[PDB]
Amino acid sequence: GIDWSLFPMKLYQLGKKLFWDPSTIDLTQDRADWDKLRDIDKFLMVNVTSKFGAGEEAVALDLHPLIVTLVKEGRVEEVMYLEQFIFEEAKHVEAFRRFLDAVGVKLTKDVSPNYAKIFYEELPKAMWNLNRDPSPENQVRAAVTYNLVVEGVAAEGGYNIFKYITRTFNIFPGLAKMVNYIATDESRHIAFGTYLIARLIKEGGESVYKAAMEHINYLGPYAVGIFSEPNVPQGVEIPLKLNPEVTVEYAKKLLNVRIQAIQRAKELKLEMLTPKDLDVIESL
Amino acid sequence: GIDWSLFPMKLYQLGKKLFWDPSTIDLTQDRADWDKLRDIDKFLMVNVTSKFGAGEEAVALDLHPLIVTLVKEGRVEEVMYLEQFIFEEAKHVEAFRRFLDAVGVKLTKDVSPNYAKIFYEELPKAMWNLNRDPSPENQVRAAVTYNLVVEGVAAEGGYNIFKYITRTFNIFPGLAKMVNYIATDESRHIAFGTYLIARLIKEGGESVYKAAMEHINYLGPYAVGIFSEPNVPQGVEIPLKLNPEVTVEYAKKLLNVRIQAIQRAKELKLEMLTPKDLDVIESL
Ligand SMILES: [Fe+3]
Ligand SMILES: [Fe+3]
Ligand SMILES: [Mn+3]
Ligand SMILES: [Mn+3]
Repeated sequence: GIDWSLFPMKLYQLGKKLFWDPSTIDLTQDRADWDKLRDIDKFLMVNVTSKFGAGEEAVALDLHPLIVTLVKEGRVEEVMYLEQFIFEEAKHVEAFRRFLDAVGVKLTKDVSPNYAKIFYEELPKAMWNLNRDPSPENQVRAAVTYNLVVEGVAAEGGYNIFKYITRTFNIFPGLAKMVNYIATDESRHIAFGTYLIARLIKEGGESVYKAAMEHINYLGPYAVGIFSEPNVPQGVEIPLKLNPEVTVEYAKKLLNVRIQAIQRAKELKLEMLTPKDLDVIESL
Repeated sequence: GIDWSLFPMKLYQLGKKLFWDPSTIDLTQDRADWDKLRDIDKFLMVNVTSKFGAGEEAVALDLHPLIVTLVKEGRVEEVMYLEQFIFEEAKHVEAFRRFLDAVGVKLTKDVSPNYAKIFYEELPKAMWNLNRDPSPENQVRAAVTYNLVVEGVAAEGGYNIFKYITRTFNIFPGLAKMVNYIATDESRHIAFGTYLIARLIKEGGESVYKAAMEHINYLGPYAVGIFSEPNVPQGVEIPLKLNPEVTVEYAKKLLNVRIQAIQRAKELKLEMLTPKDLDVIESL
């Protein structure tokens, strides 16, 4: 009794068409490119990649209450997509772990408080609050946290950091290929979160809409502050010629795009919804 | 810092080589074959397939505490394989759900007490006891339950039921293809459970070995009784010419094979371990 015309199933079949595996990606050149990086460049690299490895793992693990919530409500279509969502997240964890393994590399809170606030406090709190009370308001706060904030701002802003480094120095071709594939999966993740927040709001009314706008405003400063957390004492040089103002500015603009996506979710036609309507990448 | 020579990573790369997706399997003939079944045959079919759909979903969901336990212990290799394990389980849920959807079909406890004892009481109890106390004894009881019992006896005995029906009546070619692929994944699931029980016993001593033997003996009668639970009042005819004694006898023998696998796990060389040493299917 599956409705294949539902929007989650559209993204579900898309995730199957655009399937990839990080074990088929050669990291030989990436290992050679590791020697091209100075110590302050390697620190910046480990900083971001480990926050990706740990963040994607936090999402893959902390998303268990939402899936249990939806299966108790008998929403088989949305449960089937979250099962694809979770595996893709763990697939992203493998991708970053294979890169760290290839370069020979074997979360402080004290130097990264914004990152810890999101992934170690606010993400597990919003998710495991569903075990306490799976209300529509807690479900929209969960969706806002892991999807629009963790992925829509933190992950997407991280992608911008990787793309700048790979094109500026012509390094890490395997990682650049990984980020493209990861950003493709994440495109469907944002669309499902937009749809999910749309369904909760259209079924729960103004009470659900307020909870989404209050939660994303509350998380906003921490999500943007994630990109103001380089390594330790800075030093004289900026690693890998990054522009700190543009990195932070991009996240702020991402945050506003996610805020406006909640405002547009009130009046959104869910039945005629297609991935192209949510600007979803439909080709690898 | 991944050890690719470890036994979990061997099965991990095997799961990637032997990857399959149930959406590429044609069920057109299966829908036509549904009309070949009498009402008592359709009931038997829905009986087993829904217990598979619900059982595989119970395993995919209730396995969250074990993965959280292993990541807190820093066992990255075993966590990476459980991530493949969980997705394959949800992939099995999709396979059975696509078959039920193709045949147009849209767990009673009262008529299936043995099935409910395993999947609705003993499986969630052994798994969520890790959240209470992730001791080595609780970890081996968890492994015995979901792996050696749920998969080694219940799932494997279910496969025997499907294979008999498909070859006796020459029906359901899509389902027969699915069961072959599912039984291939499950081959690696049993090997990892054997390895995991072996590591816990060799690191925990006699206390862990006793917990594994006490738990599988306690679950044994319920696992075998699962195959003594046809539909409702039986009637005059046996559905699909099944032999009830041979179906039950096969499960009993499966149970003893799993018991002897725990006894052999005490003296098992884990470093030289290969999939062929655990009789793992290595080709599709
Ligand atoms: Fe994502
Ligand atoms: Fe299995
Ligand atoms: Mn991801
Ligand atoms: Mn399975």
